[PDB]
Amino acid sequence: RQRRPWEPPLDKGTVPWLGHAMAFRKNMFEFLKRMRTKHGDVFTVQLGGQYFTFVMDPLSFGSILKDTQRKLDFGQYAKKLVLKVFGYRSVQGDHEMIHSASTKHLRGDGLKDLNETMLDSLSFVMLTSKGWSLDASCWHEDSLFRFCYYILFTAGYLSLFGYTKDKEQDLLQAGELFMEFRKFDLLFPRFVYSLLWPREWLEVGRLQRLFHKMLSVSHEKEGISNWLGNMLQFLREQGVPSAMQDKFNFMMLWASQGNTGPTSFWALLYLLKHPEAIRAVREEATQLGALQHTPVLDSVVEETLRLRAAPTLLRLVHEDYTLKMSSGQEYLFRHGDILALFPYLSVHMDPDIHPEPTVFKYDRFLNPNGSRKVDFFKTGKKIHHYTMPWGSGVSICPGRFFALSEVKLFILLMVTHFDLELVDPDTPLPHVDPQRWGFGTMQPSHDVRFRYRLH
Ligand code: HEM
Ligand SMILES: Clc1ccc([C@@H](Cn2ccnc2)OCc2ccsc2Cl)c(Cl)c1
Ligand SMILES: [K+]
Repeated sequence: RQRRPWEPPLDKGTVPWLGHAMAFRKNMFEFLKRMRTKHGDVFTVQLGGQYFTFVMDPLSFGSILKDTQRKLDFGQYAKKLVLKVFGYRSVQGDHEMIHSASTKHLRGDGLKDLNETMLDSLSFVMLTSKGWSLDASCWHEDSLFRFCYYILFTAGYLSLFGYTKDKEQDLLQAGELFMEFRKFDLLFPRFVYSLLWPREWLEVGRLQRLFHKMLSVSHEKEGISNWLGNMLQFLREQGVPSAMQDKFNFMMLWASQGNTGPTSFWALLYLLKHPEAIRAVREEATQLGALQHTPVLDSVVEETLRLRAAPTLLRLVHEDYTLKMSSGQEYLFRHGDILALFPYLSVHMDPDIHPEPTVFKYDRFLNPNGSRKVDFFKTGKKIHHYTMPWGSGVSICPGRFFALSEVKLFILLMVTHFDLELVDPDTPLPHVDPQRWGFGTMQPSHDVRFRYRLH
């Protein structure tokens, strides 16, 4: 590839025939930081087979996301990724099925019917696996990350993929599945990057075949979410075999449980590390369908996602795309190239939009009167895209409302019915594990111990 004057700069790396794959996969966040300062806001690099063009100017996010014409497509790239990782082969129309099923059953009425079960399942799991002793004041030490993740995963799994007659048995396997899910989740970025030791490729194979069987469409379950059954109806109706339906189910299990848990971890952890904040939500909590009446919690969860939701927004260009920068410069993107945004660096951590951006400020999105603050600026200019945990366009997360009910209910239940303390409130928060930069909600570099007991 030879660059044309009208294209953005093309950086081939100091050592050519190697590129930036090594520095990119190691710490994507730091790699893009260096590139922004070196080439400015728009630059192109080769990763894997593809050529990627990054746009770091938040002001230009406007036209790109409102793809007025038909030029950018998220699904053409995503289907390649899920094929490698889950072996699911996209069929004509499944992209629209998912969104229809989601708008219909993960929003409005579908969502409240579902939220009622999620609450039921989250209460049952907390109580049953709580841990007990003959002494009623006994503290119980656990690991906060594994704790939150196991809770959201079990309740999420049972609310979506169905429960059975024996509700204790459900929990037991749900926990057994969790352990194996966590093993798959941990290898996932390196799987996407093919940076696995030969033994690890086998583990990913075993985990695949394992979930395929547990979630198999032949396997007695009652009351599965309308979201899932609606989607399998489409698949069976288009002649999708059952084996491929099993691969579909595993992909949706990972999609629906992959971030909700880790996001709960950071929120509760930020709340424990800021007495100011945990009291505001506890008090809001004390005083059914009240999830829409928690402005304080709402802002605690936006701020958490601002600090720990670091996805990449990828679009394949299938017709030559022309981007005009606020500056006054035009840039041409070739069809076949991957358009990429990293709103974490461009938006979340921009000090002009969010002063002291690396600081958890539970009230960051609250107006002095407690109303919702939706007015943010970069040097006088209004930024409609001030937080971007879900993305935008026709590919914005169709489960973001469920995820939010999921996380909000967990927090409320925890801060209400439990005494919480960090084993070591003096040590610094774990930093993001850099190997997952760009894949959704970040995960801690190391777990933190915490103790809990009832009131
Ligand atoms: C904190 C939790 C979550 C976060 C941070 C998150 C974030 C995201 C992001 C950034 C995207 C890509 C947006 C884009 O490319 O424009 C996405 C897409 C998607 N999300 Fe989520 N998500 C979460 C939870 C969930 C849940 C619970 C589900 C299902 C129940 C789900 C299902 C999906 C699906 C199927 C897509 C595919 C995009 C498409 O429809 O083309 N996500 N999510
Ligand atoms: Cl089926 C599916 C739907 C969305 C995704 C999101 C992550 N996610 C998962 C669940 N909710 C959000 O992918 C973002 C992303 C990061 C690097 S490449 C790439 Cl795509 C995936 Cl991985 C599979
Ligand atoms: K898809």
